[PDB]
Parts: sequence; structure tokens; C-alpha cells
Amino acid sequence: GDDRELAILATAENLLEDRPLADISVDDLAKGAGISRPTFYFYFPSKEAVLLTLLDRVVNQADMALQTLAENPADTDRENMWRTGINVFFETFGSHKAVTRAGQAARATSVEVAELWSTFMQKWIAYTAAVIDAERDRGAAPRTLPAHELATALNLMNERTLFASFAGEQPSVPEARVLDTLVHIWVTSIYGEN
Amino acid sequence: GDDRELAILATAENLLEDRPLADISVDDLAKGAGISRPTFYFYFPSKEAVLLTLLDRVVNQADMALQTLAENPADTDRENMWRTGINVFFETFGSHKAVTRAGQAARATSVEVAELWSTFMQKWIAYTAAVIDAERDRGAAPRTLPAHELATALNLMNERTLFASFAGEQPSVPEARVLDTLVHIWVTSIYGEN
Ligand SMILES: [N-]=[N+]=NCC(=O)N1CCC(c2nc(-c3cccs3)no2)CC1
Ligand SMILES: [N-]=[N+]=NCC(=O)N1CCC(c2nc(-c3cccs3)no2)CC1
Repeated sequence: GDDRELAILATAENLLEDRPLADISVDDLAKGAGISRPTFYFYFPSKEAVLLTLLDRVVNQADMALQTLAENPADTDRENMWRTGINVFFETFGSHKAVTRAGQAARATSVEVAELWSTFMQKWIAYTAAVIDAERDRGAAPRTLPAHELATALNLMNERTLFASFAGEQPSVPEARVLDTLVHIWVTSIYGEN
Repeated sequence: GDDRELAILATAENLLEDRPLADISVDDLAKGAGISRPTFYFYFPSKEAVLLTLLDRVVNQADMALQTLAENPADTDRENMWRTGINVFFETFGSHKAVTRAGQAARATSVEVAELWSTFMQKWIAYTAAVIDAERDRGAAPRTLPAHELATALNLMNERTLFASFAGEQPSVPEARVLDTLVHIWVTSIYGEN
């Protein structure tokens, strides 16, 4: 029963590797999950609702990993601190590229998907700004731009850059260079007097 | 004749302020342009082709303005140099918000629109990287990240951040704070040793 929902989710993630949600049928999902097409509809109203659940699980997985870092002290240099945080997102989204990609596209056509992404981006921006404010408070970083504004542009950069890399977009930073690229830009803009 | 094509283009830009391309009909465009619906089809195959032409004109307008800066010496401090260049894009795209917004959305559904955007982004990245290399060559900026990689992430940040601002997205940087935000991040990451 609960195993049937998990089998629907696992099947959808697998097939999204191969083709867009547009070219996946409910029949495909039902067949991969070992249930009938009418039984599918007991668990989800649509293939679009299945993608929303997949995206929700990934975004929460990233959020929980970030909470684990936040809870620790972690004796570290400032560049390494930011690197480990950025790495949470690079690894979580990069381990679920097909779901990431389909999820980003569905933001244009789905109000629920648009809202889910917006909600977590707001949360992740507020935490970034809180960390920058703390750095400023102990005299480790200079009082330059408004911290929330700085944090917003840095996060939108990470969104656009990570996803362009994962999709093999033209133009993009090579996947093997993206972490180093983002970390340099974060560290210089947060600690730089100019 | 050539005035009829320009009237079709002017009408489309105006109506895009009010509503998405989805809710604009060929009848609307033909009526605003003072021609019949069959006469429209002499000039364009579709309302989608009209948007492509509008986007092409805007992107070329930005590109030409950047060329004018490139051609000058312009006796300036380094922060002011980058500011005037970033301002080209903030002002050009920000003077054509409806076309910008519709154009960005059409990248998902139109190969021609996707290609046009990709082509100009590549050009703008290559010029950014050439300027950073020149700065490094005269000893004004440190040899840190590969310049083309640095230039790619900085440009993708500007894309995502400008367009989120213009659309009133949640999250976004206020339109009145976006130029200062981007300039700080560009200057510190290009000139910062760390
Ligand atoms: N795009 N996107 N995803 C969001 C994204 O890329 N982020 C980068 C790291 C940010 C951050 N790291 C940290 C800490 C690291 C170590 C201790 S706290 N605090 O905020 C969280 C959001
Ligand atoms: N997104 N987007 N649009 C692209 C964008 O935002 N750009 C920012 C400025 C870049 C640039 N400026 C300059 C110069 C300024 C002054 C002399 S050269 N050279 O490269 C060009 C591309």
C-alpha cells in the first residue's frame, strides 16, 4: 500500500532520466509500479502530481542536510564553511538531475511547483543572510551591501548556474568546475571590502 | 508596407504589457495594426514569430550599446567601468520588460528563441572574459579563477537576478537595489585576492 506509492515514485524518477514528463504515460508509471492504471489514480490525480511529490522530497532532503550543518559548530576556516554549505546543494540536486530538471521546467506551468520552489528559496536566502549578519557581528566580515540583498543575488546565481551545468546548457560552467566557481564568488563578495 | 510590419511589432509589444502571448489573438494584432487577418500572415507565420522578431530587436539593441562602450577608452575607475556596462543591460531590458518576460518564457517552447538567447549570452560572456584578461595583463586584477568560467557564472547571475527583479518574483532584489547589488559582486570577485 505505502509500498505502492513508493514504487510509483521510484518508477517516475527512473523514466525521467530517459525522457520528459510529456513522453511518460500513466500506463508507463502503472506498469513500472506493478499496478493497474485505475489503481494509480487512487494514489495520484496525475503524472504532474507525481513530479510535485518527487520535487518536494528532494528539496526537503537538501533542507534537512543544511539543518545538520547549522546545528554543528564544525571548527573550520571561512572559505571551507561556505564550501560545505554550497556542496549540500551541488550534491543533493546533482544526485537527482532528472527530477531537478523536470521540476524547474514545471515552475512555468504549475502553481504548486512554483510555490514550493519559492518557499524553499526564501528559507535558504534568510539563513544565508543570518550567517552573513553573524560574521559581521563578530568582526569577521565588513558591513557592505544590505545582507538580505547580497544573499538573494548569491542564491539566484547558484540556482541558475547549478541547473545550467547539470543540463549541459550552452553557455554553462563545466560540472567539474562549478563548486570552485561559486565558492570564490561567495567568499570574495561576503568578505571583500572591495 | 514596411510600415505595416512595424505596426504589427508595435501592437504586439503594447498588448504584451497587459497579458501573456497565450491571451493575444492574431485578430488583436491585425486590428491594432489596421490590417486584415489574412494580411497579417503575409508578414508573419504566427504570433510566436512576432515575439521572436521583438526579442531579436531588443537583444541587438543591447549588443550595439555594449559595442559603443567597447569602442571608447572612457577615462574611468574600475568600479565605474563595470557599472556602465552592467547598466547597458539593466536599462535596455528594463525599458522592454514585457518583451523580456515573454521572450524568457518562450525559451522553453521555441528552439529559435532558445538559440537566439544562447548565441548572445555566449558573445557577452566572451567579451566579459576578454576584459578580465586585459585587466590581469596590465596587473590591475589577480590571476584567480579561469576568466571564462568566472565570466559565465557572473553573466548567469545577471540574467536570473535582472529578470526576477523585473517580474516582481518572490524571492528577488528590489529593482531599485539590483544595479548596486550586481556591481559589488562583480567588482569584489574580479579584483579580490580573497
Ligand atoms: N540554489 N540553491 N540552493 C541554495 C544554496 O545554494 N545555498 C548555498 C549555501 C547557503 C548556506 N550555507 C550555509 C552554511 C554553511 C555552513 C555552515 S552554515 N548557510 O547558508 C544555503 C543556500
Ligand atoms: N544578463 N545579461 N546581460 C549581459 C550582462 O549583464 N553583461 C554585464 C556587463 C558585461 C561587460 N561590460 C563590459 C564593459 C563595460 C565597460 C567597458 S567594457 N564588458 O563586458 C557585458 C555583459
